[PDB]
Amino acid sequence: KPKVSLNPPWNRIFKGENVTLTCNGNNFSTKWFHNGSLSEETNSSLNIVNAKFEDSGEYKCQHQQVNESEPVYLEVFSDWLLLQASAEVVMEGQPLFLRCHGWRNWDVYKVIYYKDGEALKYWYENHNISITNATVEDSGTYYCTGKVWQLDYESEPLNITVIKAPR
Ligand SMILES: *[C@@H]1O[C@H](CO)[C@@H](O[C@@H]2O[C@H](CO)[C@@H](O[C@@H]3O[C@H](CO)[C@@H](O)[C@H](O)[C@@H]3O)[C@H](O)[C@H]2NC(C)=O)[C@H](O)[C@H]1NC(C)=O
Ligand SMILES: *[C@@H]1O[C@H](CO)[C@@H](O[C@@H]2O[C@H](CO)[C@@H](O[C@@H]3O[C@H](CO)[C@@H](O)[C@H](O)[C@@H]3O)[C@H](O)[C@H]2NC(C)=O)[C@H](O)[C@H]1NC(C)=O
Ligand SMILES: *[C@@H]1O[C@H](CO)[C@@H](O)[C@H](O)[C@H]1NC(C)=O
Repeated sequence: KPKVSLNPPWNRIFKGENVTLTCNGNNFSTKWFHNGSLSEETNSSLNIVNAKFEDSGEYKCQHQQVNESEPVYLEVFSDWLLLQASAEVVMEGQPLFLRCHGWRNWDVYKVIYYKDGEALKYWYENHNISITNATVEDSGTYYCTGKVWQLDYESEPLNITVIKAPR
């Protein structure tokens, strides 16, 4: 029962960005499955360079633990704004991180986050928001808006569900 982790953390990235996938920490060869297809990659870390839409999908890893890991889903976008989340499924009590990310890392200003239409009441800083103690109420669909260069943009919406800690 290994686990795929990403670095950076975001599973929603921009076309052309990089993301590294690592199979669990007890592993000191690895088997990777992209959309259920055995990869040619055998190291404990899978590197996705200059992300393609094709790289989107389900990724599972396999170590000498005779049991594949839970899947992880990657999605590549091309837009001016992209709402990134630490997780699309957060356990109650854990933190939830959101980031209104701009294409090419352009600076984003006047960042506003929305949850089910309503603009977030929580207090937050520019383009990086931290929700420390996730609650069932933090479930909802989110998206953000911000000013890039001289115009105002809006990211695609994302759905975030908060489940209970137990099993
Ligand atoms: C793995 O499976 C996923 C299905 O969840 C595949 O993702 C889909 O891939 C396409 C690109 O092939 C994504 O982009 C679309 O492509 C067209 C043509 O290039 C583009 O013009 C559209 O604007 C659109 O972006 C599509 O969004 C994507 N779906 C998701 C949910 O990410 C993926 O390609 C599969 N990879 C392999 C190697 O099988
Ligand atoms: C992200 O979450 C939202 C809401 O949680 C999803 O949109 C909602 O989708 C449901 C169906 O899954 C819509 O309800 C349906 O309405 C039709 C017509 O009245 C009815 O016949 C069906 O029985 C069902 O009740 C609902 O209106 C819609 N809400 C909104 C605000 O659009 C959305 O699909 C999710 N996105 C993804 C990618 O999962
Ligand atoms: C991704 O990594 C490669 C080197 O492995 C680098 O040349 C490229 O600039 C990186 N892409 C981004 C968007 O940083």
